[PDB]
Amino acid sequence: GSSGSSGKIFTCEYCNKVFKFKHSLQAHLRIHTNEK
Ligand SMILES: [Zn+2]
Repeated sequence: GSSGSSGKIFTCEYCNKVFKFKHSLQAHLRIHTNEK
């Protein structure tokens, strides 16, 4: 049996790291950007 699953990915515009789901990237952006 397979060790995991892959498909369409989501890429960080700041460090070029890739993720499997949109919310995984959007939460990673909080190290690169801020909000007030
Ligand atoms: Zn990043």
